[PDB]
Amino acid sequence: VLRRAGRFITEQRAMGRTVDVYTFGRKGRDFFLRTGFAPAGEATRLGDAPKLEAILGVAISAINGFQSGKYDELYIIYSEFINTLVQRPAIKQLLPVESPDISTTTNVDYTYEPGEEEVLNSILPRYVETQIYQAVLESIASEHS
Amino acid sequence: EGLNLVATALAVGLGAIGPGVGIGIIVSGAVQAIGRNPEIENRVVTYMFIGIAFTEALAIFGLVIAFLIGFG
Amino acid sequence: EGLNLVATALAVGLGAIGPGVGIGIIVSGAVQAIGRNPEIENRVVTYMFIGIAFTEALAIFGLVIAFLIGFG
Amino acid sequence: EGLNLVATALAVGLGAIGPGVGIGIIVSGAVQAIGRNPEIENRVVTYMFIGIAFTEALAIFGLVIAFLIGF
Amino acid sequence: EGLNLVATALAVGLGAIGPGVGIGIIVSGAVQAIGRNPEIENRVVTYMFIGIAFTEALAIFGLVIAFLIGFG
Amino acid sequence: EGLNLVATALAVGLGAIGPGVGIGIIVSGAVQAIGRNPEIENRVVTYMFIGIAFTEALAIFGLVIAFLIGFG
Amino acid sequence: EGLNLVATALAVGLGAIGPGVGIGIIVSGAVQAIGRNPEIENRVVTYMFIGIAFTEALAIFGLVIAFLIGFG
Amino acid sequence: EGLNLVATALAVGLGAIGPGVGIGIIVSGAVQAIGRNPEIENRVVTYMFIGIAFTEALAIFGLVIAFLIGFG
Amino acid sequence: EGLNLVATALAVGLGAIGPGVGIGIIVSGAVQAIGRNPEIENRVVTYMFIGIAFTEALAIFGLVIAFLIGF
Amino acid sequence: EGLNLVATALAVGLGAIGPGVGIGIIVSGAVQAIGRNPEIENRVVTYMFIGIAFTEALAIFGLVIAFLIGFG
Amino acid sequence: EGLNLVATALAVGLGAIGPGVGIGIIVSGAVQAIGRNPEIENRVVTYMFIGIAFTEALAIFGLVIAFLIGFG
Amino acid sequence: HVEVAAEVIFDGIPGFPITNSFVVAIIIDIFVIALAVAATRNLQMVPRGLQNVMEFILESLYNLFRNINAKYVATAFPLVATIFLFVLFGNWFGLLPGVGSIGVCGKKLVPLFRAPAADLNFTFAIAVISFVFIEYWGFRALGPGYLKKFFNTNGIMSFVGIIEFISELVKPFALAFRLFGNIFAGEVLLVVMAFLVPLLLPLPFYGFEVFVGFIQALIFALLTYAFLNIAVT
Amino acid sequence: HVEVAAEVIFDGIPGFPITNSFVVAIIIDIFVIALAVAATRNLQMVPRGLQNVMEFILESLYNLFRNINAKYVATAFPLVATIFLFVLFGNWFGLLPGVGSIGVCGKKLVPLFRAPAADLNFTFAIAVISFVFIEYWGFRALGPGYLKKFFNTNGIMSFVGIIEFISELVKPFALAFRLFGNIFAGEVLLVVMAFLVPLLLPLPFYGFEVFVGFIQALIFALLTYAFLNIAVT
Amino acid sequence: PTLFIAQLINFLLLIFILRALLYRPVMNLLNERTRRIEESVRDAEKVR
Amino acid sequence: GINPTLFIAQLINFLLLIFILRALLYRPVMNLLNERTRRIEESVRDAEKVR
Amino acid sequence: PIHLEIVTAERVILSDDVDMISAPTKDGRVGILPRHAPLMTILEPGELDIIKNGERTPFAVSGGFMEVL
Repeated sequence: VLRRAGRFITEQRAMGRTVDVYTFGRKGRDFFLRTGFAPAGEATRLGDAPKLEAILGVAISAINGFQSGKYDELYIIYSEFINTLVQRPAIKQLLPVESPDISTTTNVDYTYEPGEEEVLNSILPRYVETQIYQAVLESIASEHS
Repeated sequence: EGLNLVATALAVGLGAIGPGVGIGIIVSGAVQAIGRNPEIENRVVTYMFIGIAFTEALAIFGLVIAFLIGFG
Repeated sequence: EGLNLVATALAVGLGAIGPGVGIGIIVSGAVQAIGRNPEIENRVVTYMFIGIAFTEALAIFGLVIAFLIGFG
Repeated sequence: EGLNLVATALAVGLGAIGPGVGIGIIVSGAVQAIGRNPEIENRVVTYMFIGIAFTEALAIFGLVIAFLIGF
Repeated sequence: EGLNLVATALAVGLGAIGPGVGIGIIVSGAVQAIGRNPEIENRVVTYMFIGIAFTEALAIFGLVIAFLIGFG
Repeated sequence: EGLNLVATALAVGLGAIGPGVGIGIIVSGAVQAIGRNPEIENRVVTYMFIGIAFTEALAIFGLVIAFLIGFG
Repeated sequence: EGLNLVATALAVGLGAIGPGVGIGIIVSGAVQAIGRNPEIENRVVTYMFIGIAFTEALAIFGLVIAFLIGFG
Repeated sequence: EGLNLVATALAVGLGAIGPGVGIGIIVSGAVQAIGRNPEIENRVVTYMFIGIAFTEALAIFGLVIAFLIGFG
Repeated sequence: EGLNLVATALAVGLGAIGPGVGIGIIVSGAVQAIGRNPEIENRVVTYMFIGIAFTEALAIFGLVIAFLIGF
Repeated sequence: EGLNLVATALAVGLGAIGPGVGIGIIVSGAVQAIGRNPEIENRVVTYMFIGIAFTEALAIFGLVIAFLIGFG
Repeated sequence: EGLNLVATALAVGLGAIGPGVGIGIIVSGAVQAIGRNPEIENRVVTYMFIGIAFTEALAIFGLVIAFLIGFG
Repeated sequence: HVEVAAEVIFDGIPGFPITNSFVVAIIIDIFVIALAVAATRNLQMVPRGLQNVMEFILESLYNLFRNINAKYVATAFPLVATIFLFVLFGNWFGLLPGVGSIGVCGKKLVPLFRAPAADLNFTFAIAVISFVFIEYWGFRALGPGYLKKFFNTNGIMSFVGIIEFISELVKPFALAFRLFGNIFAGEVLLVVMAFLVPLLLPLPFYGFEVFVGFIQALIFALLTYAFLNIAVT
Repeated sequence: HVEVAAEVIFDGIPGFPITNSFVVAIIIDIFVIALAVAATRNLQMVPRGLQNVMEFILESLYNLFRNINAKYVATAFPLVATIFLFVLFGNWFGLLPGVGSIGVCGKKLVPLFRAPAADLNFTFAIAVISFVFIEYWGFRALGPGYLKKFFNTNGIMSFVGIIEFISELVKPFALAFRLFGNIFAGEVLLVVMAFLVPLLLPLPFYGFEVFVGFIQALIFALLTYAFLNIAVT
Repeated sequence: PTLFIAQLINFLLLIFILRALLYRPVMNLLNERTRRIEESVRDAEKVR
Repeated sequence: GINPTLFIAQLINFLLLIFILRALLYRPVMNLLNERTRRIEESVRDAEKVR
Repeated sequence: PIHLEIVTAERVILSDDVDMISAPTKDGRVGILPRHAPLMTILEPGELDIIKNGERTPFAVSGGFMEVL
């Protein structure tokens, strides 16, 4: 993952985009401190079965940067669990996406009570936290394997 | 004299200004409800029609009086 | 002097437009609840008709006077 | 001249303009609230009939005065 | 003394104040439903016009009696 | 002449239209606020009834004129 | 005694109140639909004018009487 | 001749249908605004009574004119 | 007599009742639509103006009678 | 005759119907607006009193004409 | 006989009830939109003021007739 | 156009004979019978042609009635459903070419050239049957019935009950006036179109007369069923 | 006994008689001038006293006009700020007793009268000053201008273009009528309420009348800037 | 005339009722207004 | 009671009213507002120069 | 008789069938019945109630969403 994250920064800096890093776990936190990219926000000492409240300390900061314009894009690097024997690193895009493929998109017109914009402005922060939480839990399973 | 001429005209003209709005509110209320919940259009229209044609009962009362005032 | 002709027309005419909007508002309000919660139909509809009956009351007083004045 | 006959009609015909709409707005108002919140029927109904009684009081007042005009 | 003249004008004028507002509510309500979703649009188009047809039913009653009150 | 009698009607008919709609709009708004926020049911009712009194005060203003004019 | 002169003005005055609000509501309803769903714009704007045509039909009916009363 | 007799009814009557409906909307708007969020309760109340102050001033303006007709 | 003066006032008076309400509703709907979706603003205004004029088309018709009645 | 006393009563009654309802819509719109967005209360209220003064302007125009009737 | 005094009140009284609520809906419609989106305030307020002037122009027309009939 | 009297005399020589409305209803019955012998006689298992037309009406009417109330198989609505075609038949012939100008050969009357309920005779008769069924549904089919009306309002509020009884009684009268008023106005609208100075211009009322009649025919039927359903429970 | 009139002269100047509107139009101006120099007399960086309150008033209005338009507040400020200050104190001056009692020199004509804005000549004069300030900057900013009144139909109907031109001349009339009427209403309310039970009854109306007088003062300046902003654009 | 005393008794009561209702809030607003500016210039002098 | 002779008199008078107040109060208050805003921005740069 | 599923980011709480739900939506408390119209709301800190054959189970909810098919 550090090779994947380390090489991923190369293209981003090659295209001219400044890069910032947020680390989960002490292994990632220490590697970037030695290299020089001091992490903006880190979350260590996560148990084998963490709750989503634990990752809010980092997920909130990452999203608040996107809203303020500090970060124009957000990514996550996690160890995908392909099999109990192979755990390839994986890269995922966090920026909210249009209808993921198609999921009941048809014959749907929810009467959004607080407002269509109000629901969207409140469900996106929760959706990205779920993606981060899903990646963290998947990485924990891949770590033990 | 034209007082019975104007009484016939006043009964229908003035008496059909509330039901005219009342019918409008029912259709807008029913149609918007169907758009939100299309699966129940069979139920609201059963009540949309016994609402409009029931509101028409008040306006037709003007015609009944007006016709009596006109000829009768 | 057909002034008493106008008295009948005014009673049926004016009395029919207050409830006329009022009846239409009830049905529109009732239909929206049906569209929102279809399974509570038997409760609002029961309350829909009793409210309409009150408007019908205030309406038929105008009509009955249009007949008492119409027939002396 | 028969102008007494108009005076009876105006008291009732104009007397039903206001509360005729008044009944409608509360019945729609309470039913919409009931449809949204079915459990709140306990206190919605009580205040719904207070409004009808208050509005119809004006309507009865039209009939009351009309009876004095009539007789 | 020309009192029949104002009777023809009064019926037309008061016959349009009511249904004129009602159609405005009907079209606005149904257009709003169409803007919510265009799939059910074909259903409410028929529902627009049946409401307008009933609203124009009161509208022409003033016009019907206007011909009756002036030329009759 | 009988304009002594018409003013009694106009003092009761007119001047009750405002409160007639005024009561209904206040009472409906309070009821709908109960459904949204039942916790503040008591707080808003204190403002329900004072609003009733304010618009009712005009009804008695019409009533006192009707009662004064009948008694001279 | 030019009472027919009043009928000419009264027909325009009362006949334009209904459409005067009817077109008002239709345009307001259509515009609000455009803002939420501008993709269905072309469909509703046609129906916005269809409703305007029905409402303005009564307004023209007043002008038909207005010219009829003034000129024979 | 009771023209001044009936003029009193018109002033208090027609002057009580404007502000009568007007303050009905004032309380309904505020009672629903309190329902959404009671944290602005103190600030809403001030403007709710300011609106009553302007509207009921008009009702008093009608009221004083009615008293003037009675005396001069 | 002076009965034409009543017709002078009735045309402008009753004529302005309808459009007076109608103009208010049109702009209010447009302003809400602009507020919710500012990028359709240039288009809805054209729809507002092509309809808001239809409302005063009757009001001008009242004013046309309001001067025809005078002379 | 006593038409001058009636005319001044019509100038205050009529003309206080629109502004009476007009102010009610003004405050209710602003009161609900600040409830949803308390941060712009000091900014949107300035528009409240512009609208209130506009509506009150037409109501007062009835009063000055009303006094121009009793005093010429 | 004092009939021209009545026409003066009707010119202003009737000419104010229409636009009296029209500008009432203008500001209320605007202030609601300001609360939803304060950013787009700077140009809708321009549409608020043109609409008010585009509405109050009809109201002043009634006041112009009041003075036109008041002094020939 | 031609002077018309709400009366029912027309050119009936016999005495209490067929009038314009009284003879049009009989002719409308033959038109329904003629259609029945052509569009409701030749049929098979597969619904096509004659069978398809009758099936659409019967299936739609049963579904609408069942959705409202189907507790009583026999109802005035099925009779009104048959009366729906009678109203449409009279309305359809009302706008026929030269049908409204009948009696063109002291202008003669227009017998058998009117609507089925152009007079109060047909409208009052239909409402009486509908009112009887509504009373039968509550007072005879629903046990005691007539809770709000009659005298079974002991458990109801003191302020309520008088309005409910009066409103229930006036329901049959309103339905009678709705059918009579719409039909009488439709005939006057057609006559007004002829009296109009415009030439070769169809009136909007005439163009929508069938739509007005078709909607009114089902409106009376649905209201009768709904009022019966309201009284039932 | 009330005897309230639209206008009054009370002369005051020989050769050419002058309306007594100038009598209070000067005392308010003297009050405005005398109070203004008091604020200008003290130039402390820490405001306190009558200089502080006038500092607060000017910036509060300055903030209001900047919100409407931040590029024209300075140019139009002298007109509107004088408008707000001059008519406010005149309307508040009507609260002071002596409006309908002074005049003895019987000679019941009041020299003090009521307020500067209670006379049509003053309000029309102020409005035309307000009016002429609008299109002058509308023309100066937009050169030849008339893009909107052009009725070029570019984005608007052909009929549109005439109407707002009609209301262009309405505002100078509307501005005068609105201020005169709402103070003439305050005129009689100060008077007719004293006629009917003056014990504690006119007390609530004074608070309303001083409130509306301040509001009419505030809007009238506000409208001129608001009309300037739309005219410029 | 008697009108002068009629307005005088109510006017003094009017100023009295605003004195007991408005005098405190306006001074509180003004005092904070002059307190904010005085510390703002004092803070600048401290920076100078 | 609208006399064009005295109407211009109030037209002339009020025009004089805005000019005298402009040269007496508005410019001094505007100048005080500008310098206060300038001085608070000067303190911002002074605080910036301190660090 | 509607398939109610109180799903939390940690674990699924309920998946049974329920008569009525006293949902505390942000705009206002709303009840839900087996054939409720399509809906999508936002919850606020409060108490959420479930009616199961007359039995009320007050699950306190500090926030969340709701999709009512």
